[PDB]
Amino acid sequence: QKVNSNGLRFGINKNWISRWTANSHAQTAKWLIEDEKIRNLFFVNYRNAQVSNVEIERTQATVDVFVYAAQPAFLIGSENKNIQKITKQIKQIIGRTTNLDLTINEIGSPMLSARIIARDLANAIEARVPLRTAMRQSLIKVLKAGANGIKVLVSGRLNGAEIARDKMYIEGNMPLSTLRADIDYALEKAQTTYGVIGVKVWINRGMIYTKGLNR
Amino acid sequence: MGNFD
Amino acid sequence: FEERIVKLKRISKTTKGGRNMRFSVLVVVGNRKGKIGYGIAKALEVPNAIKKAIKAAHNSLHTIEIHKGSIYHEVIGRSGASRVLLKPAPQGTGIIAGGAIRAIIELAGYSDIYTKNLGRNTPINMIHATMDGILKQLSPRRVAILRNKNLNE
Amino acid sequence: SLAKLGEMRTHVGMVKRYWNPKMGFFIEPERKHNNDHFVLELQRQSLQTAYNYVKEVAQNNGQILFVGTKNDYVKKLVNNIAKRVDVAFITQRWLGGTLTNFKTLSISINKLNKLVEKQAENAADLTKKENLMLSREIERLEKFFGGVKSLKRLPNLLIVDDPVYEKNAVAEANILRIPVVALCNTNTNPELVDFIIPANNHQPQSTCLLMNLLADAVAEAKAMPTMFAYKPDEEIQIEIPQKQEAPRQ
RNA sequence: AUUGGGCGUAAAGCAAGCGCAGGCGGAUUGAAAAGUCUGGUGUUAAAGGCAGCUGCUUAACAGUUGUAUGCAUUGGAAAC
RNA sequence: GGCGAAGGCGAAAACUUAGGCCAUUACUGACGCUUAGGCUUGAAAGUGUGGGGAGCAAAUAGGAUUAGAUACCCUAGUAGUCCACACCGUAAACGAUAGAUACUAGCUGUCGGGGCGAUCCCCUCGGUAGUGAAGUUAACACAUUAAGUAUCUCGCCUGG
RNA sequence: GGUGCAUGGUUGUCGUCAGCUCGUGUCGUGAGAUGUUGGGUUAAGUCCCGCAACGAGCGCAACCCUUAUCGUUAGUUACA
Repeated sequence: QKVNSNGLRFGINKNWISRWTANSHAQTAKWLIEDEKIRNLFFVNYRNAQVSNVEIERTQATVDVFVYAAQPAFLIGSENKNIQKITKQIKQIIGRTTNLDLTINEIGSPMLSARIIARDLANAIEARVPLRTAMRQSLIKVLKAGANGIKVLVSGRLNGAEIARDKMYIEGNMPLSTLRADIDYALEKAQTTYGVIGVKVWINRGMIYTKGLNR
Repeated sequence: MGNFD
Repeated sequence: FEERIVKLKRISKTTKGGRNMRFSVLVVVGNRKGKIGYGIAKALEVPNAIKKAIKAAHNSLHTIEIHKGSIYHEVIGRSGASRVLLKPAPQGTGIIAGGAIRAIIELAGYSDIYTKNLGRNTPINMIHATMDGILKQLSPRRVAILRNKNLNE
Repeated sequence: SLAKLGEMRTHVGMVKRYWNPKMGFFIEPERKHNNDHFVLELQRQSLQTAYNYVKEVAQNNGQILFVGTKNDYVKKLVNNIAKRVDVAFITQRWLGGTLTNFKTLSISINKLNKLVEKQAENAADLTKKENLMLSREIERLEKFFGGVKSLKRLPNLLIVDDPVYEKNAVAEANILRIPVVALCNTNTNPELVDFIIPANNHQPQSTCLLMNLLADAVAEAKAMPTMFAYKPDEEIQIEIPQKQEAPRQ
């Protein structure tokens, strides 16, 4: 029932994920419903790239999609065979008159981003791996990377019915109540063979003192 | 205990 | 040091709107040459409870002797209205006992022994009676020293 | 040669009929005083054993510990012993878990030292209120952990003025295999404490006498001059408010 | 529950008392010796049980030899 | 607080009578414990006969309350509650702990007897309470008056 | 179209109520208790003294926005 921890600090401690504008409510809706398609395509079609997030930047028929993925080569492909393919789906989903000029950059220490860790949890759980040991291995590997406390909780069919058997894990300082906290949040739908498994990860990534405003 | 060590 | 468990129990205490199902476990660990210790500990999940019990057990061990691979004189294990009988079996017969009794004796690296439960059978009282019987046992050398007939008589 | 019987003018006597019966082996048959008098020869051999063990421990290169909790005089007394011999101690309440567990207290003493060096290096660069509050928990940590800070492992040995009042401390010591020596009054339980010293702890003069001789018995092994130990005379007599009325209400 | 159970609150101390019969019962000396212990003798059918062996192609099985137990009587002992 | 084996016993007096406690060189000389069966006692209520009957008060009537009230409250009100002679033999008749014997830390009391001796205190032999060690106990708790260490005997128990 | 009595996600109430727990340790054969209890202090498990407990986490607190005063940078399409 509590508020999404991302939204409360979003816009005052975290820069927006898609900065653009157009003619007043004429086709701004079109641009939003279009670039969310690019975002979903990145997070869905290529699991193997572990894309942390995508930045969309439009101004009057130009677009630049900055991406931050742990493994850039899979998006690049072999001898650049996959980059041209992915950019042509981006084009055919955006049109033809607009330049694209995509860029892919590896993200330093990706394992401190809740998105890729939640994706790994989804992959492990969907693969019938025992959930407890997968949680422990992922939690230890994340914590060892030098971050602050973590919060991972999972609902859904934990290998059977009577779903009200949900496991939660909390391992240190992660203060929702503090706005100046620099907290990360993600969510994935581990589509198991028995239904839907929602995995949620909270990452505490150090104090964000003297930030002033968004980065 | 006899002694310490 | 085989640290074989004996019985996990889904114990629970009641709070307003819900039950704190916090299952525990009892474990027996033994070097198989004289070191014996048991650990009971309560925790929310199996592996952490197992680790707590193993730490509690291995923290507090104690020694015991070997008389031809077995006890040498009669004893009754009196502990909390739960008696267990130990008899010095002949060498060849081998271990014969229940769950907890076999766990304790085999983890002690023993051999042939005659056993029979009396009264209750809850595992913790079984363990307590067996340890009390096995440790209240006096060594023949010890009684010989406190006697004037120490010369094999 | 060592603490003749002449010093014993009032160091025997405790509240009447409040004595554990099993320890009567140290006490002669009762007189009309009903304040349990002692045998000073056994007292002397007990002190001799205590001395030759504490000297051995000190030359064994170990860490000993001091315990004091009674209202003022024993606390200031152990403070004087600590400022006279470089060795840990306790003044405030025994923490109830000081020795049986030490990781959860070693981390706290390490935090104490970290904050101490933080103040030692900071030139008040933090906020004035921040410096105030930091000094505030510094004061609290000095109050509670002032004594036990110059040690790494659990002490090889410890003393206590009164095992009865330090039932927690003596019990925790007995849980572990480390020995203990006590100033056992007539109400103590002899089988618990390892080494027994039947001295009267109610009279402050007796207390200061005994702990000063113990302190010099360890300081002579610490190469320091033994002011009250092996001193012939004219040094043992310490100032004292009127010391009488062994019975208490 | 003789080996081998309990009777405060879980089943179980009668409401209490006087008490026949019976059960148990201080110390010391002698005798007898019922019990008690041990010695001899007689006896306690075969099969079956145990063990070995023999013979069945081997166990299933058939057979051989040895093996307890109790009682009566007789010589002693004399702690209880 | 005291006495009685138990039920019980408290305004005063007389007669008869019980058992009890401490020291007993006295006497006798094992004459003791337990006790099936037998016998005696045994709170209240109840029964029979004659009295007695102030108050109280089953049952009963009435007034209230309630949805109803054959109850809780109130006003009456009978047996009975009391005494004399016979009977009933039950009770949470409890310390929910059968009797007897000896031993086993301690402390605080209290009452009876003896001595020292104004009480106050000292101790001795006993009863009666509280606290509390080991020990026991499933735990609660008991602990020199045991539910401990044992013995003798009786009675008793074998899921609801 | 059905199954919120298979669900994820989302939301309501207790309730912005001060409460909920964990690590080590101790006590108890055991569920469990001790921290969280005792005193003052607050809206608060807010703080601090006592304490066989020592610490730690979620929450509460503060970090955000917003109105209330003053100073500054700026001057229009205000104001003048």
